[PDB]
Amino acid sequence: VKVFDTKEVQDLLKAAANLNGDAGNARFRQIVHRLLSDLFKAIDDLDITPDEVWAGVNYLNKLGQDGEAALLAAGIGLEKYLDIRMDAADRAAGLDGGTPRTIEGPLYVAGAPVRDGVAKIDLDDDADAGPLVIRGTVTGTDGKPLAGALVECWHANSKGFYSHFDPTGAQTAFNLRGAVRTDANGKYEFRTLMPVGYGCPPQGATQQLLNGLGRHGNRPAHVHFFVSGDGHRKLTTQFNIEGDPLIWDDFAYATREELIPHVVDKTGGAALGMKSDAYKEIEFDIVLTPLLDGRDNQVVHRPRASAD
Amino acid sequence: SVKVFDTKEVQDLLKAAANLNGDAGNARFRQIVHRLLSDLFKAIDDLDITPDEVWAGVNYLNKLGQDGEAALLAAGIGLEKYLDIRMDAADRAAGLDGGTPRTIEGPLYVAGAPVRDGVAKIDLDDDADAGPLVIRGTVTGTDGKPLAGALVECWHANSKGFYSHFDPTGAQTAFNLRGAVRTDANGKYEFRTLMPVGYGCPPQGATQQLLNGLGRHGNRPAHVHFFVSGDGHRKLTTQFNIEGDPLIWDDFAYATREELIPHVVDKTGGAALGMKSDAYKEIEFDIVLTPLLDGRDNQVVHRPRASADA
Ligand SMILES: O=C1CC(Cl)=C(Cl)C[C@H]1O
Ligand SMILES: O=C1CC(Cl)=C(Cl)C[C@H]1O
Ligand SMILES: [Ca+2]
Ligand SMILES: [Ca+2]
Ligand SMILES: [Ca+2]
Ligand SMILES: [Ca+2]
Ligand SMILES: [Ca+2]
Ligand SMILES: [Ca+2]
Ligand SMILES: [Fe+3]
Ligand SMILES: [Fe+3]
Repeated sequence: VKVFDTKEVQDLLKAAANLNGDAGNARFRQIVHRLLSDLFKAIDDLDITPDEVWAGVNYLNKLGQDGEAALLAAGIGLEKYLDIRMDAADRAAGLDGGTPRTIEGPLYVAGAPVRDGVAKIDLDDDADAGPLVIRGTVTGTDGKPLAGALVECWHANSKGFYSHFDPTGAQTAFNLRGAVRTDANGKYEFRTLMPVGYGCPPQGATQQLLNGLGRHGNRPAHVHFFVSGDGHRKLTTQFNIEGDPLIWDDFAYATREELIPHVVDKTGGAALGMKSDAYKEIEFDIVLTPLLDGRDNQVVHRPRASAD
Repeated sequence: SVKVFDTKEVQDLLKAAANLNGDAGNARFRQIVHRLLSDLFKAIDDLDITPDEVWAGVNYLNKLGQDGEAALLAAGIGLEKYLDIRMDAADRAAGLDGGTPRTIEGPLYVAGAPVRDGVAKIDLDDDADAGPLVIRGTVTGTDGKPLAGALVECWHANSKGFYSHFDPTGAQTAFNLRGAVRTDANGKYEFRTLMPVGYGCPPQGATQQLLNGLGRHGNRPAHVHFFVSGDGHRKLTTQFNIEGDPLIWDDFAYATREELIPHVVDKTGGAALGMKSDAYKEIEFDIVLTPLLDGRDNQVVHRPRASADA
């Protein structure tokens, strides 16, 4: 049967969204009416059964009980889609030359201590991860180095786990998480260990949905960044570790070809405080976009974990 | 505002995310996911929904599930009623619209209540503020003949608006105000209970947070829930509302039906029936069940339901 176009259904949608209500949050009512209307039409069009609907309702309970709604947002492409719309806006405005954005993901932790120029961020021993230096120069789109810019990174350990989100046991606070203010020449450096990519929690709601679609829930090895500086927009980006077999099969659709730097083998590690003489080095330079009339039209406010 | 939805990049992303071009799998599930995601992406594009707005919605979904309230929200934004509208329309088209009208189940059924023959007393806990109530009727098929041994199940709230197994102020006795009766040889059932009071959504929970955002209340009028089943017939999900409740036509779950507001009668003689006062109220609520078409019930609903041991 098809009922969506009937007066009874359209009146129910108007009442459920309180479109005819006293002055209120008009924007919220507009969004709720649109999403509810679309859901009702999809149920009608695809003949979605009550059993199927209640299975979707039950899934929403599990999704939130697991705390995984933002992980699902990445896994079904919604987080990438937000980047697509931001990129389209920048393109229409004539912007080029900045380091490409990519997704934040759900695992930022606020409050990491800020160091000048260089930070050692591996606080916990990890025998299976080799030492890694990440270094680079931050500039603006005019090519000039940005001094005092804030470069933040976070990444996983050799088991694919992040501090504050490790199910096998608590890591030291801010393990593999750090913030550096660039030096006078725009330079930043992190001394860390090499990340390994991971999968979604195997019994969690995100992987349950992915299993139902026939999809894996894995990401290639990567390092996250936030980069900010006076006169410039905040950049959310990442880089992928070259050579990872999942680099073009990320379940969160986040890989970009300009964000895959070369990995160089180096010696002299002990004088840098690394745990072995031989280590890997990645040079990741970063270009920030200036503000427009003092405004950052793309910084994102969302719930984020914190720690002391 | 940009418009990207109808670009190859976005359509390719939707196909990958729902795995449309994947190896053999659950095509139906992939079809539903692709449709829901596509509509969501189009709505974000059409209404210029900002990342901050999207992450607030994602955060709400986390709170909804953490509260265990997705089924309460399904009732509150009309989705549960909408499923009834579609079932009613299918019944009308098939000629299976001759029985007592359906209405929503709601999320508070509990399996395992004790069953009695003919008559059941289901108020196990005292409730000084609720007066005694007899609910009785006859179960027939659409041809009018009584159905013997049909199962009539009842559940409802106490005077504070709380159900057993879902009372936040303290545990009720298992299956307080929950019972089942097997009809007698002439189709009769009777419940002896206490009068329910209507209630509201948990005030701090996700459902009321969203309703507050819309400017709506989260209250229901007083009512009694029923399942009725019997061999050879479809399972009926229905309710009745208590006459005179001011919320009767302003139910936050849109479940009231004019056919399901029975006359309440004042009676005396309660003590002889095991009621706590001489005066009591009686509601007659007859049930007409539809015979199975082709031996199968194609409107019965399987959903997660609580259960308990008596
Ligand atoms: O750190 C990460 C963990 C998860 Cl689940 C996503 Cl979705 C992104 C990735 O960067
Ligand atoms: O028992 C009830 C409680 C809630 Cl929340 C709904 Cl939605 C329906 C009503 O029958
Ligand atoms: Ca340029
Ligand atoms: Ca240490
Ligand atoms: Ca450990
Ligand atoms: Ca549409
Ligand atoms: Ca008693
Ligand atoms: Ca007794
Ligand atoms: Fe990550
Ligand atoms: Fe109820």
